[PDB]
Amino acid sequence: GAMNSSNYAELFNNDIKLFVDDTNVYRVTVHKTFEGNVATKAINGCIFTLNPKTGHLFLKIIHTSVWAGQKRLSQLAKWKTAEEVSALVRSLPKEEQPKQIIVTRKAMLDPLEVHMLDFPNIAIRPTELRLPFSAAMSIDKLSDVVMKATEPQMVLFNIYDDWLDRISSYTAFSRLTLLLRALKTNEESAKMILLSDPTITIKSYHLWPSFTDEQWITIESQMRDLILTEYGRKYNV
Amino acid sequence: MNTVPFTSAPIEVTIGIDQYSFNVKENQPFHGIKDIPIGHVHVIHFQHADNSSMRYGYWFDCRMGNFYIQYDPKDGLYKMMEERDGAKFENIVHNFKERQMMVSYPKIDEDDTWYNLTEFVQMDKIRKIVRKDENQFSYVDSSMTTVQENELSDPAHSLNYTVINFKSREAIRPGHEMEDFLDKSYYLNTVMLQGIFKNSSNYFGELQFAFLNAMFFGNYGSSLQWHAMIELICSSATVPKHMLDKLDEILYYQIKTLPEQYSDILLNERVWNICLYSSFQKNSLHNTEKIMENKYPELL
Ligand SMILES: Cc1ccccc1CC(N)=O
Repeated sequence: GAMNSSNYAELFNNDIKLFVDDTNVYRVTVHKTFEGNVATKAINGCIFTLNPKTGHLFLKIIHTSVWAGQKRLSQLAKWKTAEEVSALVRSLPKEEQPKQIIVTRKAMLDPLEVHMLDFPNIAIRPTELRLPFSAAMSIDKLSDVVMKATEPQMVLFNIYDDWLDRISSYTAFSRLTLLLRALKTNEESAKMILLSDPTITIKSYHLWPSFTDEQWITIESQMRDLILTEYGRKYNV
Repeated sequence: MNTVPFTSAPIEVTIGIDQYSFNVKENQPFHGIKDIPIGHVHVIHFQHADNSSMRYGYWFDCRMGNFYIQYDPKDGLYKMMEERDGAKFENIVHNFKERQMMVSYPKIDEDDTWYNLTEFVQMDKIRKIVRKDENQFSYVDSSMTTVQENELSDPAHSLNYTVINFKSREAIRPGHEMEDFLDKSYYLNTVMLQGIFKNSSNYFGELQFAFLNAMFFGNYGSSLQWHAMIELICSSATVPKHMLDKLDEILYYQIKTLPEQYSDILLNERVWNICLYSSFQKNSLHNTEKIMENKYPELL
């Protein structure tokens, strides 16, 4: 069934599962042509495939060459996503394949179902959550590796850094979704908060700053405040 | 012209014969139906006055034998039977006709409706969908489930329609996932037409038989099958031109004959809107699109 606030804790049990977000697969800038018409120019994208229990992020970079000479690219992007997710699963050892794949947008269901026909015991699920995974390209290292790619490329990151050494998966996913919700609603403010302090650094192989537990509490509070303010503004409440 | 005599009519029942229907009273002197056109299959069907549930009936072809109806008070239904003795049969019928105790198959000469609804329906194909090889005729009722439905309980009583499933390995070539899902022509033309049905006539025969079972018996699995076979053609970019023209004629007469008050349950909104307005063949069903618009504009 669909994943929602009621069955949220299921993300952190010991059944392997992956979220797949396709919101950054097909990315364009819209511009005017010499004649004054509008055209698109694609830029590199990525599939965001995340194990929420472990923090594994299989970031499949989608190079602009995959669109060359193709029509209906927004439609093709969904099928390319499903092709790449199926290929990831096939590459994985049997004991490392997911039992569920949760897609963040319902339009991924049929393409993934069709590409996963060879895996009838892998459940393809939608979700009622409004997850902020689109903001993944606001994470500097992730954006940088996508834009620099010259060919199709899979890059492997822990999106939780080593937080799991001190906190649970549930808490790590909550912190991740808060940071991403913040970056999505006001990227500039969010980034100011994370890097304001020159003494707090990001390890060479990590994505986020090396906050102590107490600094994380302050950071998380600052991020919550950012999000509620923007919300008032959005609705005049 | 052939005859289906009745032994008697012990219980009050509405009897249908093809698209016609007659009310018969309990123990009314009624001994059958005469003047049935030769050359087509036919269906004779029943709805008891006391149980508007379970419509049931028999598909038959009078070229294949002499058939009659007799009520069974133990099983509680009108049963079709075959009479092997040609002379015994002629004699029974002749007597009943002489006593003018038979209704006449009420065919208007101008009317091609039944031909148009059964053009490709062949008794031998019905008998493979409805498996009961001791009889030459086939029983169908409202409740019988299809094989495909059974996959998702009694095999002997199933409708063995050809299983169509758009998200299946049979439908989707490895490496052509998107292509085959968005353009079902290889499923239609290679898998179904060339492989399973052998020709478009057998495909149309099963489509027409599914519609008629849905219409006469409210058989839900039959309706599912009818719509699936329509959607497979409409979702195919490449269809022989003779098939498209014939499909338009087939569906026109099905939509024409459908009871106006059943269009709610018998017509699937998504399939018809996708077929008439989004699919590859949105522009290939002019007659069907025109009768749907002027009769069921609500559904669309
Ligand atoms: C992607 C990744 C991240 C952290 C640890 C291990 C991996 C490799 C894998 N999951 O196959």
